[PDB]
Amino acid sequence: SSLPMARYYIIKYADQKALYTRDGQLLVGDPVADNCCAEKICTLPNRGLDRTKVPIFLGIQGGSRCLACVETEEGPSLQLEDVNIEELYKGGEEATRFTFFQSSSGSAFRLEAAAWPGWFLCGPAEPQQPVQLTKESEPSARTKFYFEQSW
Repeated sequence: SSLPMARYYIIKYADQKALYTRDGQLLVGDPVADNCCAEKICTLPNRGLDRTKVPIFLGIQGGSRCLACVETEEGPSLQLEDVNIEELYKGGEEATRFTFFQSSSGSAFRLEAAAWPGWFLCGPAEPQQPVQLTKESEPSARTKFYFEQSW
């Protein structure tokens, strides 16, 4: 049976900060200062969700763990889960929780939660704070990421 070919990136935030992982969290900063390397992050399209946008899954560690929304009474947050990116690619409605709409903002990219329209991936404001979701209308530096494709 055919296999998809995931795209890979190094993903940066403002001021050359990079996405990386430690202790089960997706973090942003200088990976080496936190005893890590910049994470090779992969994506695959969610083909069945909305063919008019660019829905994707976001995975770390060769796509072994993927970013998901989790609903709380204070709104959605994000966490990495033990679900691999091929399991999402071949899945169904349960994959919507792991889906983000990828769009351009000039030379940057923004990622909107498919499960929570209007909520976007947001960089941390505190050291060692995981990536956040924020409800942003007017695009800003807080939601702008830089995808540098490697595969």
